[PDB]
Amino acid sequence: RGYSFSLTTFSPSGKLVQIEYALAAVAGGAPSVGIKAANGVVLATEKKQKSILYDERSVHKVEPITKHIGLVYSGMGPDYRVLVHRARKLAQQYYLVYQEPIPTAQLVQRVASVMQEYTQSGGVRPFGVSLLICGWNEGRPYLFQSDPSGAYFAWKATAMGKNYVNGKTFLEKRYNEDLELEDAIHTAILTLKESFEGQMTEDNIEVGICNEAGFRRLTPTEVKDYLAAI
Amino acid sequence: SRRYDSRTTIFSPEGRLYQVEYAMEAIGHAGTCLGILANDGVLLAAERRNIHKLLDEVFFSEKIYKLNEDMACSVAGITSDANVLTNELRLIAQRYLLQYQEPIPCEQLVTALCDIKQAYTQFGGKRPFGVSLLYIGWDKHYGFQLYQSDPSGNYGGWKATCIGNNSVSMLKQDYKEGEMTLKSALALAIKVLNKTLSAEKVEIATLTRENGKTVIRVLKQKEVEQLIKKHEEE
Amino acid sequence: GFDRHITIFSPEGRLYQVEYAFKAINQGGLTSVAVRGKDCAVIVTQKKVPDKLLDSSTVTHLFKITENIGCVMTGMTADSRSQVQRARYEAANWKYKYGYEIPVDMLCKRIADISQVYTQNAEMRPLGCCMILIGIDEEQGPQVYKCDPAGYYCGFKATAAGVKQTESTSFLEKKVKKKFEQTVETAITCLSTVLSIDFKPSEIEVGVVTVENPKFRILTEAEIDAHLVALAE
Amino acid sequence: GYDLSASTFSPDGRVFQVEYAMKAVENSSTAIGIRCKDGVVFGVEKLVLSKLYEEGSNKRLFNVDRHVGMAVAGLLADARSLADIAREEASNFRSNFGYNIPLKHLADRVAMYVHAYTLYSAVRPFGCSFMLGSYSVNDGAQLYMIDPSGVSYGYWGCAIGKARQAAKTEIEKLQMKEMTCRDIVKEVAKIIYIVHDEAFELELSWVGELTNGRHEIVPKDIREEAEKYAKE
Amino acid sequence: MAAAAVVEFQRAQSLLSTDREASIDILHSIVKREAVQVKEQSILELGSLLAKTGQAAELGGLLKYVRPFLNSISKAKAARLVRSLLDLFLDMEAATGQEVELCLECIEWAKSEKRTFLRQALEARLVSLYFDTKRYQEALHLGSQLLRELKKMDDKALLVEVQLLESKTYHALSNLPKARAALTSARTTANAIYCPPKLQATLD
Amino acid sequence: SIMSYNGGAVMAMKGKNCVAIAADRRFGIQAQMVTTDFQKIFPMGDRLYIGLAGLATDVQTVAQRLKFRLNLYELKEGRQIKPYTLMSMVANLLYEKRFGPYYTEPVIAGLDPKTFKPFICSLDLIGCPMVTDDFVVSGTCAEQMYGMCESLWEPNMDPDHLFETISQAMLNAVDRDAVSGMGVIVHIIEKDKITTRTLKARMD
Amino acid sequence: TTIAGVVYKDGIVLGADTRATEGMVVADKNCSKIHFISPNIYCCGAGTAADTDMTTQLISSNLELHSLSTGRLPRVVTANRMLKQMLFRYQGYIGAALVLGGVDVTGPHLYSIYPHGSTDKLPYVTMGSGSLAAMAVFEDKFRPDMEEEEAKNLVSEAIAAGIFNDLGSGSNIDLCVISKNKLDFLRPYTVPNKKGTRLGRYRCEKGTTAVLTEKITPLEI
Amino acid sequence: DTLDPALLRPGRLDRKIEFPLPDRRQKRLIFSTITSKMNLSEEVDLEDYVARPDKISGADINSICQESGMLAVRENRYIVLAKDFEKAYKTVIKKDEQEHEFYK
Repeated sequence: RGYSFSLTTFSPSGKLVQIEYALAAVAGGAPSVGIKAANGVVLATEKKQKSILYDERSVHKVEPITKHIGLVYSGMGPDYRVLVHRARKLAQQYYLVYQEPIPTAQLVQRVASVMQEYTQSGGVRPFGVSLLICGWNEGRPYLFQSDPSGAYFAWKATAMGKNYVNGKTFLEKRYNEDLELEDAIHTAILTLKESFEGQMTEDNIEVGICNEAGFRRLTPTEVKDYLAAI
Repeated sequence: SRRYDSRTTIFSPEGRLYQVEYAMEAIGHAGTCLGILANDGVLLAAERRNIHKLLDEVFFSEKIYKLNEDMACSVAGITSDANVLTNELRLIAQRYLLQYQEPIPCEQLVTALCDIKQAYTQFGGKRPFGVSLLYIGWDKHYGFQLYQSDPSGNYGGWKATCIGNNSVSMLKQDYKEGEMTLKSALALAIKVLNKTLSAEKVEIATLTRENGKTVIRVLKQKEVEQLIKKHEEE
Repeated sequence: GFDRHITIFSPEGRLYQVEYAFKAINQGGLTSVAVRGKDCAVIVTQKKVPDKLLDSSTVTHLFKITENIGCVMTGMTADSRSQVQRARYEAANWKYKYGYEIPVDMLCKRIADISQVYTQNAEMRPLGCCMILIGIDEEQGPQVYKCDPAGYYCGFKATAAGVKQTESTSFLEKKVKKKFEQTVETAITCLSTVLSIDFKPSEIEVGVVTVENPKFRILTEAEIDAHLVALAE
Repeated sequence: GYDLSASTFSPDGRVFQVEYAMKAVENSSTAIGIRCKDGVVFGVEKLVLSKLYEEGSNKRLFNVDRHVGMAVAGLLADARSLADIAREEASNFRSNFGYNIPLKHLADRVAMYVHAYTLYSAVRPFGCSFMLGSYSVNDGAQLYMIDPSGVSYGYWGCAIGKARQAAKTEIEKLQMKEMTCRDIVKEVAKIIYIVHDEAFELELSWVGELTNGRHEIVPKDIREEAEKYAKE
Repeated sequence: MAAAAVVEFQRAQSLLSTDREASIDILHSIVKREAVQVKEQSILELGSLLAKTGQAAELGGLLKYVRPFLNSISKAKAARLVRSLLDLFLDMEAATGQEVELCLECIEWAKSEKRTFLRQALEARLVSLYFDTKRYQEALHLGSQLLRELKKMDDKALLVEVQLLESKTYHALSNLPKARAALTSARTTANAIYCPPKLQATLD
Repeated sequence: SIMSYNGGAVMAMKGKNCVAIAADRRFGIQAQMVTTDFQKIFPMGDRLYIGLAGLATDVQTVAQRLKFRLNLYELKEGRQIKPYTLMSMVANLLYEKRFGPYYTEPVIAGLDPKTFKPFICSLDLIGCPMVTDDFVVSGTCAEQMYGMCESLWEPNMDPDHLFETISQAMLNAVDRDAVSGMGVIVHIIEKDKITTRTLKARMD
Repeated sequence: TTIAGVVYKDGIVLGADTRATEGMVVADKNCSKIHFISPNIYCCGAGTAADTDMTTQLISSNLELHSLSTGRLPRVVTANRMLKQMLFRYQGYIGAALVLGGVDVTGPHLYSIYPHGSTDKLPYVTMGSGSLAAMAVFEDKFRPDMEEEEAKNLVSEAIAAGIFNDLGSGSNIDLCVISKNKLDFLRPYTVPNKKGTRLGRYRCEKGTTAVLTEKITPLEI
Repeated sequence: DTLDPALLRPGRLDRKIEFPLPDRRQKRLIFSTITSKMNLSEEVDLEDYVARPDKISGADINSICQESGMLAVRENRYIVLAKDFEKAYKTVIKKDEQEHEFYK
């Protein structure tokens, strides 16, 4: 049982062939924006299903890691769910040994640590989910993104998934360092509104904020509320 | 199956290692951060990723990592691997303390990390750690010293060697081996980085001391705007 | 190299094993359509005996996970019973480990997750069967779920599974935008309008759950025969 | 080259190491099993190579738990292997739960054993179709048949082997439900002598009310009574 | 909630479509005495009913509009409430001197909750307000205030429309310091967005 | 017993923004004093001292083990350690070796690294957090260091009064003991200083 | 340790005295014995002072991982069964006689966990030594289906009856009231035990010390 | 894609006109024209099937609208109301593609 040989390896050019394919599988994923704001963040994403047939209260893409840290993805479906499982477990190891909710930076350390050995270690392919992190952690909010390589960077705004160059350029245009509450939600909504493939339905987007009282998903009556206030 | 393995731990017919010198070409794609020692302490001088505004604050950067009170390390190549190994080697440092109550003279640490990284290129069938990271440090035995290692496994005392692209030959026409006077080592560092520049797109960090205990400074913002106007010509 | 051999990333993403495993669930094809009632999650599927030499009672899809969760699967029937036995295992393991009987959603999350670790590690094929599985909890209404061989459970109203999936979900989408405990014009009529057999009560298996009686019940030719002669409107 | 490994699908979803094992029992002799109301009667074709092999040189009607049987088709090494671990499986059931093993659970258990053995490149699939069969005092004459794919179905008159294309027709035209097994022991020879189209030194075993949940090679008298169905 | 905080709660459900005159100032008894969507839709459909009869949405709208009022009414309900209510203040009015300060209270009010985009929303509708009542002097000036923020932000997101409006203000009186420059400049920034035929045909 | 092997006695008490931790400089076998200098107050942070008592191989063992895991923690996430978190970390150091435990009761004395709100804690053998705002006591001669220092400690004390009272509590506490004493040590932790001092005791 | 808990029409009322006495001397005069597990489940604790802490950090962490895995609020039956099965396989070496209670989607109910792993659904429980001092006041004046205020008064009279005639007494009573909609974890409910007062000041200033060697070290700069 | 790289070179062509396979702000105009030359009974909706914007030419707009009318010839109808529109569209309203869940 098992293989115990790495399938991720170095090209003759000198680069990882599987990781750039993982960033291709991320770049073919659903678009998701994340905006660091002066008191709190907003992590919006786009839930377009096949038909109007499914339960849009069944699966989530905003979902917390146990205290005040939500994380949203773009790319492969269930590999995300594995990273939520591992991330909740690592946050609870940290909580049972140090008796505080985990600093966001350390959670990104350990999630980027567990995503690294799937670029090695016996036949496993890398995850191909570049999920991004939020978190209030004391004083000022944080935001990160763990690539399927294992790198991570903190910033003020980003996008990912489909056509993310337009998201990074557009958020580079419209960002202010004091831009703080629901205005961030506003520009997040008009970053997903940029493509969306049509009509901007409230059941096809969900956002999550970290407004100094724990990460919480937004109820579907609140997104449609600001979709009435467009 | 034996049809599927990449077979990393195989000698070439020319005798070399295919997966090892592919890591050496991974350094030349992304890599900066020279290091200069003096009679006084040692400094790294580094480059960030690009001009992309969208970057709020790094406590330490993604380049310079603290290891003890008297050591630090900088990183080239693939940044996902080395993070792991630097936490790995950080463990090594602390357990030497647990075994000896000494602040781990840095050649012990570089030898240990190069032994485990050699162990990943020796067997196990995995890919080697694609990072030619280097180290600065001090011990009571020797002076201020920096070491430099690579994904092959060997290392050395490499008094002014840089890593990454555009390869150090100018430094081996400019470094005075006897005395260096660390302010002029900063001047030579911004010379080399000025040929290869405020702290939006540079990351320079020094190691000095006061009254015996070492001080690792990351050279906060306005010092870089001092040294960048310390030129006219160069 | 081995993009279409190993569960690894090809160029442009698109790992070429899960859609090779999706094409495995269309092999032969005995086809389930699941109907949900604001109070009754009925189950429908078609089942064809080859030669009147099989025991028709023994051939089924229609398995029972527990006293509240039933399931039906349309994949290759070799990979079916290896998947339903682990679902029974995690149901009884949930009831031994966490007290109450497992609700229907995270059962499908969990078998979706072991199907994920099939399609994450190499040296194992992602087994080709998808689990239409229904069930009722105390809080919400009846639910229905389907984890694919990639591990992407959704939370459905009315999909289908097997050969002729697209015609079935097109018929259900055209026949749900109008607004059904009896489910007489929805459940069987998806099959009889997709593939046009207008069944006698042998070849169809129906498994209901009701809010008034949450025990999973597989129906027989008497009550499904009254259910079929109720298609005379 | 999408072949040669059981962990790799076809581009239309068809694991070729299973269907190559399926023809690997289609190049081996027949073994028919006929259910009736007092039990299940097996009958296996033998393809005796030389005179050097004696009577029962290779058993192909094994038994497992003092009541279920093992009419096998394919590779006798693999069939003998899963026969003895079926013996160990009913051993763990009788030792574990006390109650004598119902056959549906044994067929599902050995079925998922040989199925879960076809999910890995580190093993080959089995190359042996085989069938079971018994009855408890309140079970009915349960028999099941298991492919190398691992699928197990309840049958009435299943037939595996080379000439199962011929053998399924006569078992279908034979009156299936209501006769009292002794005649069908006799009638089994008519199926075996029809499907053998070329020493055919056949062998029979059953479970029935003359046995009370057991197995016997015939006892030995129908071997000189069902031999008298030559010239048909 | 007191005893008379929810006493007439159903009155903003039946009288939404009972008659166009049975809730002229009658729902105002709800407004200035569950209750957050009944109260918000009471202001929205009371204000829409009085913006159907014609006048009392800004009169009794002023009677409800002093605003030492809201902080935590599910804040985007304040966005939609202030947005559509000020849309009923703008879209139709009766006394011409009113709506100048009705939207000005919304500008300095939009400074209070720090909603940046709602400011330039009501500044577009506010330069549009000053042009309709023939102010002609400082709609100019607030149009010069609006382009300073638009320039900082994505170019001409709405300052195609505001620049069109201040371009309408000059031709009432003025000359070439606008005529070709600001209009053609609005056209140069008008070929780089999703243009509806309202804005693009109005620019035509 | 086995806690009465090496003696040892530490305590800690706080008034105003200073704390005061104090040990007895003594080490040896039940009757014998093999040395006088013996480190019991181990510095971990700049202003967070842990003090240990009981069996001496356990106080050096989990003192160095705690410097290992603490030092690696503040290396993994760059900041000075919050002292409540260090209480949790010795709580999950003495525990998880519950079976055959360490024979020590470490007290933890110090300041929050950004608000300078002092506290002091104590733990048992297998590790239980006793957060305390008054004073904690560890060692063989426990109830003396209780008892008396519960009879002395008033709230809200400046460092010279706290200085004086932990001096008297230590001297008259360990004087009334056989296997402890012989010169004690007092660390005052202010918000700018560490007044480290020794005390000439009844050294007999 | 005297502990207790009573179910009533809306919910449950736990309660404990706050004193931990190692040996025959109080080590700490004010400690919480009503431990968090969940926003709808509080447990309690008696026996070993550290083992209750670690077993409810473990079941608290594992349980809220479970609850945010399910998404819904966690039930109180699974806390009972995780404490039962995890506390059983250590053969009773953990001495944690804890009770736990909860309001959930079925109904408000509480369990008791003996340190060997035996669980009891009861309307009213008492662990610790003060069980005996607080069980009789659940046998003269306990009534089923009783209103919240005299249930709070009941549990305060029970723990207060574990104060006055037990040597595992406490300083002051804290008790939590877990209802359907609101949780009320209130620290100390009544303090029937004041400190008293001192008489006469004691110290001089910069005297009464035998200083042998000072040493001063600055910190900031 | 294979025309010739010497057929342009600023002298033989000097131009290039992309034809877009149209989208949202254009698709509406195509439906408005092709329906504007038919018989409609206003049970139809316009922007509902401008919605789902998925990979159409103008030729298949003429196919689903022409097919809508011809599917209305079944009941010998001189108009089209509800199903022939939706009906033909779904039938050949791109006879689907092949999604592909997980990624996306």
